[PDB]
Amino acid sequence: YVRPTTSDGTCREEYTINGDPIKKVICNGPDETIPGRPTVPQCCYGFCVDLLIKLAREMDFTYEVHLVADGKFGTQERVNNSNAAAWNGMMGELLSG
Amino acid sequence: QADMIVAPLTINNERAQYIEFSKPFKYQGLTILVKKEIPRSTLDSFMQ
Amino acid sequence: LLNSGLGEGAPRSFSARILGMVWAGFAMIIVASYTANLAAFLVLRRPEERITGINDPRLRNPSDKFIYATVKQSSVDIYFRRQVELSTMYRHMEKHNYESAAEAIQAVRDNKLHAFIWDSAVLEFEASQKCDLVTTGELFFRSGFGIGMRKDSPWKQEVSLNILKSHENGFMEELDKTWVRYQECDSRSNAPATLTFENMAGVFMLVAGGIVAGIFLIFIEIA
Amino acid sequence: PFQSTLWLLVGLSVHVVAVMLYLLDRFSPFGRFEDALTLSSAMWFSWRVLLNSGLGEGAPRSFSARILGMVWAGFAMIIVASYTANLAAFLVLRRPEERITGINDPRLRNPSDKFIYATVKQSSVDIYFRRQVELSTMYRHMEKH
Amino acid sequence: WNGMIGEVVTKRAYMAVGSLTINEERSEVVDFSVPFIETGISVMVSRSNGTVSPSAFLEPFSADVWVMMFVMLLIVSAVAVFVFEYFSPVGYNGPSFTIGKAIWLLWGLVFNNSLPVQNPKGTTSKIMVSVWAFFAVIFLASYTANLAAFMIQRRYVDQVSGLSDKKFQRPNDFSPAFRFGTVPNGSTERNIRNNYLEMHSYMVKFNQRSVQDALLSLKSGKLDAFIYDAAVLNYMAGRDEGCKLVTIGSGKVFATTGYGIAIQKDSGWKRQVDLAILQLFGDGEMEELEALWLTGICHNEKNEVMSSQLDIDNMAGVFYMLAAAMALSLITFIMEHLF
Amino acid sequence: TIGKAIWLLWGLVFNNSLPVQNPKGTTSKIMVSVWAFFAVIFLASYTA
Ligand SMILES: N[C@@H](CCC(=O)O)C(=O)O
Repeated sequence: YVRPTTSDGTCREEYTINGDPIKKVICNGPDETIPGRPTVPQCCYGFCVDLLIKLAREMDFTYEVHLVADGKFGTQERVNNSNAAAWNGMMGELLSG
Repeated sequence: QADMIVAPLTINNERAQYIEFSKPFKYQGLTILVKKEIPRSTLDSFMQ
Repeated sequence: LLNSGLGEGAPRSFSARILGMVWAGFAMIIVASYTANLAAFLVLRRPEERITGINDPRLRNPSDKFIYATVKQSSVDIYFRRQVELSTMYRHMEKHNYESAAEAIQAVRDNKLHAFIWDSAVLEFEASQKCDLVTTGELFFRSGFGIGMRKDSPWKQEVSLNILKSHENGFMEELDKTWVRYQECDSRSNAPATLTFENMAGVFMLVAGGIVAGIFLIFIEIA
Repeated sequence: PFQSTLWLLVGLSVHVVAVMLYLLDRFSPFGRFEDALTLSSAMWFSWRVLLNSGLGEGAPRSFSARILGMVWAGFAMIIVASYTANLAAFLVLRRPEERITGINDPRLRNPSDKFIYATVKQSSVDIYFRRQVELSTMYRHMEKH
Repeated sequence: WNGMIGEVVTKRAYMAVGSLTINEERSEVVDFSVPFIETGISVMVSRSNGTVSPSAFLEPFSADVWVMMFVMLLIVSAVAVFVFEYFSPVGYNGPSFTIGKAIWLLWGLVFNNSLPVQNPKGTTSKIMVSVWAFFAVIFLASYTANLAAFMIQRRYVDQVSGLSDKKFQRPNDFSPAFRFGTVPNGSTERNIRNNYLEMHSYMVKFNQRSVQDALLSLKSGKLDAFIYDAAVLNYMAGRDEGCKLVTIGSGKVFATTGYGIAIQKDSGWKRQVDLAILQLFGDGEMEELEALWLTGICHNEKNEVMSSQLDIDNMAGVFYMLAAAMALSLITFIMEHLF
Repeated sequence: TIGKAIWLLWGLVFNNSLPVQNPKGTTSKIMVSVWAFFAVIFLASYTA
């Protein structure tokens, strides 16, 4: 769950409906309203976020979460290119450096 | 002593590979249903 | 409670008024719940212990307490021989089978065998004649019954034309019309009101018991 | 479920019984005042046996009104029991139609231009529909739009 | 002869497939072989001939509840009147006054006692009234539950045991209009034409063109009956959008045939080709192709039909019984006036 | 008239039960008939 940062500070602090504090992390993501893709600092929270926090506290390491834009089809070069060779695009979808 | 059979026999390649057969007159399949039993009471004095 | 009366008065106090209101409400609750349980008892289609359709899962599962016997030495053995799909069950169903048709049809109805594997040709006739069995709707593994003659017999074309003309005029409709009798019982829950008089008699005997009990009551009254 | 002509026939039977109770016993031709006596009483008897009312003052002495009241009460039980049966049949509708199949729907294998089965374009569903070989005749139809 | 079969005569088609039912014409102008699928002539609508559903009110009685109710009224009235109602030696008109009021009291208790009438004095009579009221509410609960449970069951238009009915001979039999026809230039036109001259002469005025036009005619209300091939009716009725109309019965059609092939001169494989068909049943391809191509949409054990209420009859029949009891009360009134 | 009216209506709702008595006005009898119609309709909808 991606939620924009309120005002000009950090995330919005709240609770759940059963009596448990919810944790939010910092995540930079674009915006779908503006035609461009600016770096919009927002706050992410959800199941995968809590799992990443659990794995982050069960193992001594530092991480940095980032939002991925489009391109979720393994790069299927089906367009008639101007006589050129292709290579592994998205695919396994890991090493975007 | 046999010339033509009037019994509704099946048609397969093992049987028709050595003899000529004609078109069937009734196409029916196989079933596995036996019978059905409906549980009920004849006297029925309720309070059951 | 039993909803009767006579017509002579009415409870003037409010205690018997509220008690009579909640008591009549309790009577409506018990009679509406009894009627609801009666309708729930008549709506019990038993939608259980039914079949599957074109292929039953129990046919592929080998079992020793529910043997699926069939007619030994017949066309079903050739059909189970020329196939390749259900080949793991031919060894189990190959043993313990009857080589007679009357023994199998009599065995499945005289409490002997569990089930039988046979086409609906004889099943619809014995079911429509003995009024003891019932056929299903779907007809899986369709087959045709034809007539085979010798290759050097030129009469097969003439007999074939007699069959075609026999199916074009309407003689087959007369044979099937005069040899297929539509008897009843189309489903396991189609006419629930086929008895009634026995269900009402089972209470009528208790009504007569209440009449004799009333004779005992008036015997106490005259004493 | 039933047209108003059925209730109009039910009321017509109420008029037939109402005029029948006046045709049986001998009275006198009215048409002079506004409210009658045997007509209003016969109407109160028809609404008393039909709608199941309750008000004690006597009982029909004639056997004609006795049999007519018996068959009329039976007709009332028939229409109220049949109406209750139609109510239970209306509540037992359960709507056992427009349902699904199970592990595979037959409409997914047959092409249909009026009921397009769209999906998420450029995702894992395209890879699943690409690596398969069974349902390959539908990838061309579901690939577009 | 002309058409596609002429391609076999002109030596331009060694083999052809399609909707070719085996008969005498195809087996007369050219050769034939064994069909792979069966079909026949069938009607699109169900076999009902436009009949009204019977009454469902007098069905649970079956001339048993009224008779047993009369016998129980006689024994309950007699045994109930010869215990406490006859206490002093009186004449014949004595117990009759208690019988006439007793039968009306019991009738009042059975029908929810629409009239309280009065009440006696003996406590045993009150207990018997309580028991009779218990049998009245039990009989009422079993009557409403049995009538409702019988109403939930199948009470739609049932099939009849008559294929060739009045519509296959005289056209002036049903006063409302009933249009029926088929597609001209086919095997059904020659078969019905050679079997029913009246149905053909009355059928040429109602001709179709395609299948979508027939579906639009049956959906709107222009066409009533539609007689065509069994396979086209299974695919057409199977691929329905609302699953309203259904074929005759569930698969029982007349004139069994099938779609086969036609060859020019028997000199090639021929017989082995038939064995190829015999190979299909040896591989189970008929089930996969049947459930893949021959399947429909409205395939869900079509055996029960339920909707709203049509009785624009049953209560009319009960009203007819009320008219019979009215005439009986009139004749009884004449017998009372004669004395 | 209220104490007897509520008991009369309660008697009409739960299927007669007790006829108690009856007034004299014809419009009151019509209202008793309508209340009995709502009573048998509510009873049919309650059992169904
Ligand atoms: N097979 C037929 C059409 C289908 C039907 O018999 O209605 C023909 O070729 O004329």
